[PDB]
Amino acid sequence: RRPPWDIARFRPALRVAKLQAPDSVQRKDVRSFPNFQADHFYSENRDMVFVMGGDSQRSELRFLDEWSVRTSSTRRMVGVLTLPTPLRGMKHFTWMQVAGGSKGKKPLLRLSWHDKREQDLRNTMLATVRLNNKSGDAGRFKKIVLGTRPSGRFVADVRVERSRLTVRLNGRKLVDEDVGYWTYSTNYFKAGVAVQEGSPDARVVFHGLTVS
Ligand SMILES: O=C(O)[C@H]1O[C@@H](O[C@H]2[C@H](O)[C@H](O)[C@H](O[C@H]3[C@H](O)[C@H](O)[C@H](O[C@H]4[C@H](O)[C@H](O)[C@H](O[C@H]5[C@H](O)[C@H](O)[C@H](O)O[C@@H]5C(=O)O)O[C@@H]4C(=O)O)O[C@@H]3C(=O)O)O[C@@H]2C(=O)O)[C@@H](O)[C@@H](O)[C@@H]1O
Repeated sequence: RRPPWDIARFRPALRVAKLQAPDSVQRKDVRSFPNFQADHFYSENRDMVFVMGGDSQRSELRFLDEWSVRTSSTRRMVGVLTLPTPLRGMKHFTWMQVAGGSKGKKPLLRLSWHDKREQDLRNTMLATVRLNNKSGDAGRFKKIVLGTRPSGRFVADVRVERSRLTVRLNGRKLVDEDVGYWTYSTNYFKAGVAVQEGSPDARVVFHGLTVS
């Protein structure tokens, strides 16, 4: 295992993100990558690997650029990645998002993996598009099934511009939504592993990741 920063094709994305993980694992969000590796963030097989367990706990890049949905310049994140079979006890983790930041509060989008959902689906991937930024019973969502977890790599490609949000998975446009009601100006991408519910370690393996 070696520092991810050793793999040059990860450097452009590393230069415009910081790595968030729990307070127990890191004093400060990581901003300097050369030489850095830990159990939660390392490179094996030339890939950049995030590993975290515990509900709410994350090992996730937080991209520093912040924008509104109305933006004329595309914001886009594309990842080539593998979700290895999760361990029994791992229920729900998020491997890409559009975070709503300080004004939005809640994520506009989460791309997540789930042991079980009903919409009876097992081992299934979800895009959740928030219809408002509200908590608990008051929140409204569009939940878009993304299908079964690929057993090997796949490509996820998230875009927003001019109030349109899309997500392509291996080229197929599975999410295509007007997000103009989401007026907040503090959105930004993240990628990695953020565990919603699960005690065992989840691991998310990136073969490439670029933002633009
Ligand atoms: O299945 C279900 O149970 C339901 O899921 C519902 O989606 C929920 C999720 O399950 C998660 O609870 C999700 O949690 C969000 C949380 O609501 C915030 O939006 C949070 O935002 C954190 C940011 O990502 C970022 O880390 C930010 O960093 C600050 C921080 O102060 C930090 O210390 C650092 O130093 O500096 C930064 C910064 O850089 O700005 O903190 C934000 C924070 O509030 O802590 O992100 C989590 C997350 O994991 O994404 O919320 C969603 C949701 O939509 O509410 C929903 O799908 C529902 O249908 C299901 O039934």
